[PDB]
Amino acid sequence: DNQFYSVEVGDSTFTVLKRYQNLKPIGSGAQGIVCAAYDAVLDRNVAIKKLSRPFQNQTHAKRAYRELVLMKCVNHKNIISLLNVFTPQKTLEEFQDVYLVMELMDANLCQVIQMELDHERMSYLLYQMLCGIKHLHSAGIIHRDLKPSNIVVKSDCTLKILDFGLARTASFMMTPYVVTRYYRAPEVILGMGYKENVDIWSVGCIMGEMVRHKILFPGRDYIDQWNKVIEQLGTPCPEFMKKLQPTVRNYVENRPKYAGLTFPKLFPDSLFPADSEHNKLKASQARDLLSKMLVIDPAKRISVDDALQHPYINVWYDPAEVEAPPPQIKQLDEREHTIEEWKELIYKEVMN
Ligand SMILES: CCCCCCn1c(=S)[nH]c2c1c(=O)[nH]c(=O)n2C
Repeated sequence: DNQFYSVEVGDSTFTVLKRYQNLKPIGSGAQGIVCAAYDAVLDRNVAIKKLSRPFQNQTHAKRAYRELVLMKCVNHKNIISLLNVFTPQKTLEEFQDVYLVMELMDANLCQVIQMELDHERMSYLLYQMLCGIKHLHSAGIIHRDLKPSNIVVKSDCTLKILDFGLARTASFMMTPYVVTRYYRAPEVILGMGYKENVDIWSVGCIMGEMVRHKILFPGRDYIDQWNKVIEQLGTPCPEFMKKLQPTVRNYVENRPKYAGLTFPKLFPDSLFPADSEHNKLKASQARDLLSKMLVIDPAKRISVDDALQHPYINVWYDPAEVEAPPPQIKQLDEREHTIEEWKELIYKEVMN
């Protein structure tokens, strides 16, 4: 009668509490493998993520720890919530793996992106991304890495963000897995200091992908990515370069120039539901919002608050969803530690 049992998924051994049944692999993420399971105590399905030796390096260890603390203390319909945490190992020395148990949704945004959504749905998804982001922002968490693979949806269009983004500071990782850059803001690509609206860029990139069914700026590296950006939106006016460091500013002011394209050209009428008057008016509103989110210079880019006040989005506005009490966060939450120290930190958190 041990409280745990073991089953194979690919080359993984999941060792989980006996309550969780019928493990099925649904994903091979970044820090871990993810499984769907039935939880016999709660009487519902759930997602279970195995973190392997998350203390292996500092990037894994910071993400895991940040994940743990933030997920324990954020409670919001639009950020995935933690049902349960555990390790099968019994002491600090045998300690190896962390399992997070979370509510199970039906799909991620990547699958949604390959379908044609009506405006009521697309706008609802977007409204919900903005709510979740606003909530993070109100606890001083700026995400910096929204991407459709860390967003998930249910069949009834409810949506939740999976992760809490980048760690403020940051670095190297021995991996076969390459990290996705396509939704990262100009200020992050050019390392120039960011604010809250850094997450609006990512949103606009996702909305733009939703409409076009094609990653907007699919670069192999940050160089390529910046080219794909200026090709379309055009070279940022002088005022924005003035804000860059002369070292990178040099590089930027030295690319081929682009007048760059107009929003009707970037996102043509054909891409939108536009047969009834409702839909023509919505399309117009959709394109208006994109043109304010996909703005290179964050001084000119729309904010989360304004984008929630936007016509396309405003319809769903609920002050319960939008002005929810901020999470209370641990303080040094951009800290440096040896691997032995990270193991301690994480273990203590898994055990409370
Ligand atoms: C048979 C249902 C497939 C739904 C997959 C959605 N999904 C993905 S993908 N990853 C996660 C989820 C999820 O719902 N909850 C989570 O905690 N994570 C990590």
